[PDB]
Amino acid sequence: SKVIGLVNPAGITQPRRLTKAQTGDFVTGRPEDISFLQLEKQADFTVAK
Amino acid sequence: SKVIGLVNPAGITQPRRLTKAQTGDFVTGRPEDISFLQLEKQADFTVAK
Amino acid sequence: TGLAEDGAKSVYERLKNDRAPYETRAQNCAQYTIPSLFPKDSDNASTDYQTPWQAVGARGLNNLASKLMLALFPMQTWMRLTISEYEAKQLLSDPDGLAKVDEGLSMVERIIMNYIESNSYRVTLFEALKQLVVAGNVLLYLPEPEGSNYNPMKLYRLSSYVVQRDAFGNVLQMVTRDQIAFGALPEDIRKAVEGQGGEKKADETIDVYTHIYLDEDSGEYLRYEEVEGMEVQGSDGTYPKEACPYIPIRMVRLDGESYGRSYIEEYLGDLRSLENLQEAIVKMSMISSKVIGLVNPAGITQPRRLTKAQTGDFVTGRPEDISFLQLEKQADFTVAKAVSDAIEARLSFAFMLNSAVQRTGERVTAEEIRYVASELEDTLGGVYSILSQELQLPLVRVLLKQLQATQQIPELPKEAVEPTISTGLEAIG
Amino acid sequence: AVSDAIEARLSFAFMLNSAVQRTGERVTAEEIRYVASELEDTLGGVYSILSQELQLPLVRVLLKQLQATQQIPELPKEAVEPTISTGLEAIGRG
Amino acid sequence: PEPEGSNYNPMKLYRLSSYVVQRDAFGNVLQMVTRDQIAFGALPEDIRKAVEGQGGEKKADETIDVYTHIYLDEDSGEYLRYEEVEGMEVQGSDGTYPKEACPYIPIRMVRLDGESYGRSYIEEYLGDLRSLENLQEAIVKMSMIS
Amino acid sequence: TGLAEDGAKSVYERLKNDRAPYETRAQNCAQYTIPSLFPKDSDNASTDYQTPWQAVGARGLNNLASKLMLALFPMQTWMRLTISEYEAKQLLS
Amino acid sequence: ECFRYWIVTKASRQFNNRFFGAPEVEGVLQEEEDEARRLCMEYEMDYGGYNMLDGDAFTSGLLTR
Amino acid sequence: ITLLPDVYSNLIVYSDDYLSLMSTSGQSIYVNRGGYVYDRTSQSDRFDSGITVNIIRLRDYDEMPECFRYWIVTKASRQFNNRFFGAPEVEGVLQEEEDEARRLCMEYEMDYGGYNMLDGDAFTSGLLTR
Amino acid sequence: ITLLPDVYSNLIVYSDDYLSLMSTSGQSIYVNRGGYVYDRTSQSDRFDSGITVNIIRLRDYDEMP
Repeated sequence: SKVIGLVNPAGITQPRRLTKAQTGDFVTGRPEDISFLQLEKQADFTVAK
Repeated sequence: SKVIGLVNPAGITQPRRLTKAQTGDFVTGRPEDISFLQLEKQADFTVAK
Repeated sequence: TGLAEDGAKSVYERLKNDRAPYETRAQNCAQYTIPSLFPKDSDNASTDYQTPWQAVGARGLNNLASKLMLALFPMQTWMRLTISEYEAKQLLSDPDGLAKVDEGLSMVERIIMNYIESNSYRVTLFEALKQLVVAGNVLLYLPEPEGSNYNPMKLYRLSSYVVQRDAFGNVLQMVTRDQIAFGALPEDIRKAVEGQGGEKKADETIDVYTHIYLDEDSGEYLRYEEVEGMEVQGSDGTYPKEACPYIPIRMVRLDGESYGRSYIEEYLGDLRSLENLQEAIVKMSMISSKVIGLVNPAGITQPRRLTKAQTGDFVTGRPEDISFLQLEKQADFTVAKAVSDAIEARLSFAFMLNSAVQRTGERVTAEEIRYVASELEDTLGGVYSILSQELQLPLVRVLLKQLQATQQIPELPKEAVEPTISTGLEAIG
Repeated sequence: AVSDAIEARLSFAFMLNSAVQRTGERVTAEEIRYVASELEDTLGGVYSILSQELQLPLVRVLLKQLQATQQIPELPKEAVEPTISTGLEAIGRG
Repeated sequence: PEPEGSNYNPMKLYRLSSYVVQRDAFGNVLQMVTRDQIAFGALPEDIRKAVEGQGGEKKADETIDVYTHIYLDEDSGEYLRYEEVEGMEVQGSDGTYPKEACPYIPIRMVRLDGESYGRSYIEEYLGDLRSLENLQEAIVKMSMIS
Repeated sequence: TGLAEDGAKSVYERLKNDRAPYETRAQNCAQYTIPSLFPKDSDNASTDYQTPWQAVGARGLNNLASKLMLALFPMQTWMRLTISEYEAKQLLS
Repeated sequence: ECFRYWIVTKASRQFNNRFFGAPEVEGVLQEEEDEARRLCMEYEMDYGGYNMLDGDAFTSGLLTR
Repeated sequence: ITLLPDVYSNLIVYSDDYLSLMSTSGQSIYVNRGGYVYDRTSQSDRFDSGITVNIIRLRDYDEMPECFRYWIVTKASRQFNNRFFGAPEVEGVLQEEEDEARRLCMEYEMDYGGYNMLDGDAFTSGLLTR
Repeated sequence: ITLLPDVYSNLIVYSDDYLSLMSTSGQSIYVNRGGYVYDRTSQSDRFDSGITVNIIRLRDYDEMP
């Protein structure tokens, strides 16, 4: 339950454009550049549960 | 909920033609040029829920 | 003269500052639930109240008022008058005395209800319940009945009236503003305002303030009506606390606050989240419901041929050249909708939206009123327990004394003239 | 998907038929009271509001006109002009 | 209308465009006027002689507007009714309606304070109605392209 | 005669300007539910009221009016005449 | 300034193609011109500030409610 | 930042030091005509009381973040090698070095910016109110 | 760590030693302008009572792990 946006430094997308832009605003960037940190323990959760 | 149109800068497509065009208007561009920023946290959402 | 020393308007304007926070909240609750119900003071006759993006609030507000009114005022008798402090001599002996008074008390109650329904009290009471849910509180005033006339009870919105309370919770003073046209003024008021000076047209609107205050000398409540700073002579009168026809009713009481708070305000922070989520969903669909043909410039296909050609016309081109702009937020749509559904279900039980038995009611039934009543206690808190006690009982007291002078009272022994009153569920059986 | 969702909100607000009243081939007092209760569940209280503003005045005017046509056997005006109740109490025998 | 005997007497319905009303914040009616355009031949006999008494030849198919104004008398709380044709009051048409029993029944579905008129039930859900209008319009149009 | 001093002609005109927002609302509301119920002043005999793109408003408007009529005005009695010659003495004596 | 750089780096690449061809200089200037072109696009989107919800002609009327 | 016009001339100077001139809102309405700021939407280059805009202003090589200094050098190193003594062996290395230099500078940019999508965001901040 | 201005001048020095300045929490505001610490948001290069920032300072080849 924690949001962290992992911006790929080799990417073109810059968070300053994303945060300042309003809803439905065209922003220069690429979707693969933006990613989010995720907990990978899916197998560990099902065995623990 | 927030909509952000991530336009690939290397792409042909320009947002000016997209916005000015009426409904059912042919606009020079490519579909893969335009993309939208999405929150990809699905594993986190399902484990938290 | 105590509180009335400043006047009726000076105290009214002085107390606006305390009323202002409650007005702001009441407008906010309205904005997300049927905004026409509580309108802003500035807005009038050209407002075009915008519908909320979410419809749970408007549906929930109507449901709570409908459910409350069913339990609060059932079709069957909902008032019971009981006698105490002398039942010892009346219960043990005199079997005939008990039968006579019970019929007599039943005579009063049925006559009371005929006055309620014939005078269109129910239609005004339902309006109060809707205003209680969205706004903090409402004041209900019962004017005296004169002769044989149809006199609807007068409800006052939170903006119209003011009332002051201490930490104890009793009413210190209350002031009410009322807008009446000069032509519509009664005989006493119109002659007084004309004596003030000038000529008033019929369409001209003036404000009247009725101040009800607790003088230091005695516990009686004195009320006076003033027009443009001068009191009309016939307005002055002294009323006891129990028999005051000016009834301020608060749904959610807080210690040290003169005003109640709305039920919705606890969920208003949640309808705000629901409205934002539903606002984006419709706006995303508005983007989606747009046709843009993305022609690949490196392609062969030219839109001039496609548009000019008739149906079933061979046109030189390639299908891959033509493409259409699409909204890509598929993952974001399902997460936003998933949260919105969870919020809606959360609000469903809060507003009593889902109830299978309550959905189908063919007629009013004694057990059904109790079942409606029980649900208002299991959920929704104890508003029925508290709001009705602040509402139903004072209406019975004030109406009883007003009608008792007008109505004929037979020979009734000792406490039978003034029986103890039970309301709500506890009077159903 | 969105248009269907919007339709659901409007269908409930306008009381679009869900076999609530379409079922049945007869009109009875019980069905009328069922609709009267439903009209208070939704639509705020327009059934009550119209009862004061439409149902009540309409009776009062016709009562005066019908008074001239039919002479009430009882001379007193109260018997001539009885108090009028136009709510759910009017629906049904009593 | 008045029963006027056993003859058939239908209720007359005035659309919001036809009539007008003024109210105070109290909710009571101050003054109100209804506009009725009726052909000269179809005019009532009392109205017909008034128009003829006014002067000027009128064709039968030509329609003359009639105004029925009821207002509170400032001296006494009684409704006063009169009709005017072409700015001239109809003689003998003047009458004092009984207090709070005038045959005109102004009706507002939704009552708002400080507002002389009333609002429809649809306007509460007009927005959801027009949003559905936009969505279904595009759905049909996309089917037209296909 | 202060209210009628201008005459019904003038008082109609000034107060008509008050109802101008309301007839605008009704026309806008009608445009989406059924354009026929509330038509504009200008259009007449050649209107050709375009159908709404959604029929929910039309389907709901007719249903709403019908439901009201059944409860408000059925064939059964819908006014109750309650006699009270006195407030309490009528039944006693 | 974004466009002034692009014009120069485009003219610089054009200069050696036509008149005096240097293979390694062309290789880099091609990459540089693509990078310069990309930046001028980002300038235009930042300058334009185009909005699909309210900015555009069509959807703006739809959202008004 | 506020650009102030000369009260006598009434027009602002758009000097070459101004790398970029953009309006704070979504749509930028200021362009250059004759070296002076020009309002294209208003068809007027005469301003009164000044304007509020977003400007990128040129700085020296110093008065720069240190993380950016190596990227400036590494890019300039590539061109300088390319223009005068173009050696493929060193050119390949510098291209790899420049890509790492850009990666670090973006890493600096996110660290410096501290952008928050929940509360720093213009749109989303209003939504989080409860 | 705090940076204190000169009492008379009210200016802090952005020395060549300082490899980076960043604000403690986020959205770093202090930037170099003319060799002195400049607060871009407040548009003032004059400070009093000092400022609290995160500093990377140069060290020798030694003193490094």
